[PDB]
Amino acid sequence: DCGYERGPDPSVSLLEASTGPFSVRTSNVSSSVRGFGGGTIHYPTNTTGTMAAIVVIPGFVSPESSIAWWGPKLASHGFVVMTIGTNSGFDQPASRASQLNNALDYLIEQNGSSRSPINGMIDTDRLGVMGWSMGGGGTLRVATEGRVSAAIPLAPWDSSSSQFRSIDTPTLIFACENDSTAPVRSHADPFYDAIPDSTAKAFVELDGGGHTCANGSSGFGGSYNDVLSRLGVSWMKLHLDKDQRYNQFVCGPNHESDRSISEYRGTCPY
Amino acid sequence: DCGYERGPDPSVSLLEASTGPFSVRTSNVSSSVRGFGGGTIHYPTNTTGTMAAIVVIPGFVSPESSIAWWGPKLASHGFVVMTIGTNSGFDQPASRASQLNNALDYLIEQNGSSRSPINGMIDTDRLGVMGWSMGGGGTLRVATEGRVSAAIPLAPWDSSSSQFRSIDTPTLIFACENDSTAPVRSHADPFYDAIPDSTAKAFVELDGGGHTCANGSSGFGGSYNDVLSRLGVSWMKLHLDKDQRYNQFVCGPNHESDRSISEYRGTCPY
Ligand SMILES: O=C(O)c1ccc(C(=O)NCCO)cc1
Repeated sequence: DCGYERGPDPSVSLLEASTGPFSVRTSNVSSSVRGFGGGTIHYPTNTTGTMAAIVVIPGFVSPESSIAWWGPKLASHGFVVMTIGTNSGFDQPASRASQLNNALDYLIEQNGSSRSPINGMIDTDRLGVMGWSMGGGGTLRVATEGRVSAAIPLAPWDSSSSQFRSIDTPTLIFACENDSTAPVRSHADPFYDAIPDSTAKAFVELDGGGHTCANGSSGFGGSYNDVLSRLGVSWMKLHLDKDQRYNQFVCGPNHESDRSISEYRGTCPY
Repeated sequence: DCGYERGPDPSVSLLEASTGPFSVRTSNVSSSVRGFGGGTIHYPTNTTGTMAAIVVIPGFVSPESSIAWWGPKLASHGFVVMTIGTNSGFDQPASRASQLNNALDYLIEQNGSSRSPINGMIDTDRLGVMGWSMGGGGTLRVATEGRVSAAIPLAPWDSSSSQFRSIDTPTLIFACENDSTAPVRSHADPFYDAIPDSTAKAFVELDGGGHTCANGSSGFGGSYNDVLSRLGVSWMKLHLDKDQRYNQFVCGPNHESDRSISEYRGTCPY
């Protein structure tokens, strides 16, 4: 109804393809950028119209590289995706939340900058956040604030869960079953549980996943890319683009029948 | 020569055994302990004489459990080993160094405490430190100080390497080949390189190892336990006990011919 739909009527095959329908380019953000540690703006080059913006933030002492897989992946599906680094690897979730916000602000700024290749490409109303570990805690925190329209914490790490009762943002938590850094039992699980059941939410625990299981990979350890692409892209399509054509990949499937998904929870329908 | 030798003339089989020659017990250290986040004192129960004390410290936002494997492992070979937690998961290497020192101090204190099961069991002159990731940075930092007689950083993470030119302590760095949290190229390798070649040192990169590869494991992913036990126990025996019977396991073998060791460097002979 909102007219943000882009690209073909999707298919699992489209979602699990190495890249989405759009060619992607990258634009550097120096670490001199205010409010975060720089990053890479990934954007599609053969789309029309404006598109939602997504910031993907790493976890503790982790560089952008840790979550960079998500940039081209999501951008290829019709999003401006800035994978970023943090001011310090030591940044805690609250700081990462602030930097997520700063990075979102930055994409909004760059959307209006003649020097940016995404100038005029972003519907700045339509903002998604993603983040690994402490960055996933930051993501969940940003998901409480009412600006972003989708949040995908990746193996989130945070220090308390009750703050996330304020999440009305559609939040898909990728959990890593065997996460020993942000153990599901003390992080992804209570964070997910804290989110109101009225919130569009999903808990996708990746079978056998260690702490990096939801970061994607382009070389070794790519075994979760299908579910990450399928659910993550659809999540962002569904909630950032209001693209109901992607609903069926997040609400409908028996996710746990996926060999890569050890546990699924969600509040379907959305 | 120093008379600290304990246990039988070793063999690889002894070193790679599930446990060393000694039964171990554990004694709890509440997190209320001053100067670190509590821990577990592992000590052998059917030993005679005093033994060196080892503190094993975890990395960022990691609990003692992350490195706990080393407690029983080393204790069973004739050491008092306290696996500890940190005050905060957010503690940085310098703080972990201080907590390593506090934990060492604590073992020295407990050695003189009628309430400690290791009272009178510790030769407080003979101190080893081990630590994972930022705890390994802390370990390397403590290794600069002149009090400890052996240091085993496990996939160490730290923010600068030049400080480690001050390491005269026998330092065995376990590196994890595919570490993406403390990339060998920017952590274990320059930390090892910074140590003077006059220092007894070793760099043991575990083949295919992720960031936890040097932490040990009981069942799930235990594929490095042999090299960790063989080289780690021998390191501590050699340098804490001056037990030259263990020298041949650290100086002599073609370490890289071990299928678990992707790279070895060292300053043999010691
Ligand atoms: O043992 C460590 O020092 C250590 C453990 C976990 C992290 C981490 O959380 N990495 C993912 C991003 O948060 C960093 C360091």
